[PDB]
Amino acid sequence: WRYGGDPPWPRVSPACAGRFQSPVDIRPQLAAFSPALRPLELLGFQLPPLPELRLRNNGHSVQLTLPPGLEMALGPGREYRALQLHLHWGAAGRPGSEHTVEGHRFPAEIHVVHLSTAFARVDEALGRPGGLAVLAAFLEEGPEENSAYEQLLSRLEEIAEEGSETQVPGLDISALLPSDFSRYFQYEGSLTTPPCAQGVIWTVFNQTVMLSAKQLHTLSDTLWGPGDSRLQLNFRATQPLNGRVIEASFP
Ligand SMILES: COc1ccc(-n2cc(-c3ccc(S(N)(=O)=O)s3)nn2)cc1
Ligand SMILES: [Zn+2]
Repeated sequence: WRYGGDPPWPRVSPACAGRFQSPVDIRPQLAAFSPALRPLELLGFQLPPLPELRLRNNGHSVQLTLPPGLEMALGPGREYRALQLHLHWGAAGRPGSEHTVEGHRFPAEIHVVHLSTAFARVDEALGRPGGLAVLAAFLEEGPEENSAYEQLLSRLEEIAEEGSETQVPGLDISALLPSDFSRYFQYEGSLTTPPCAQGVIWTVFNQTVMLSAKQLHTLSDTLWGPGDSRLQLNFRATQPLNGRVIEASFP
């Protein structure tokens, strides 16, 4: 499978033609305030430098594999372990976030993918309700170099070629996410690439993460994908809510 062309995604996986897919256009005026949504909790995200982590150009994204012991909770009794994180981005002067807000697309987006503690493996969780949970934050331009992102972005030259990888020291993974874990949107949807399995709990932070212009350019200008083609604009088209109500942790 690829972005922007064949094969048709439902031929690869019929789940890609489901009614309840991601990503979506978040319309905050249509979101339901749900006071039961408490601040997200993370434990073990501040890693020692060793062991190192794998950072991979898989031709569709740059993906950081996370080690065991990164615990995440959506609330009391809703417990997850982090598997990996990756990015979606645009091109020079074009945004490439997956989620949009009132039709606005942001420069880029981070996804931190988690597996329910009720499942031993990802493949057992696919398609099961709440089996997988993704934390999502938009990346925008700020005035400063973001030092957490710099740890990954300074290594993209090493993995420019499709299918390459490198090892990076552990870092504070939570520093790749916004500081505000209280204010977010949450809805049920799908993986945004094949196999597009439904049952995925999406949490999208209100607060954005700030990267420098140079950083955003490094992200969109360094990696190469399938063919002799640049790895850019690696986001799925917006999927309709189709009657799903997005929840908000704030009125
Ligand atoms: C069969 O074993 C499998 C092992 C891993 C996966 N797997 C797919 C994915 C993802 C695909 C797309 C996303 S996303 N963009 O966060 O929604 S995460 N994460 N793990 C799927 C199957
Ligand atoms: Zn993603």
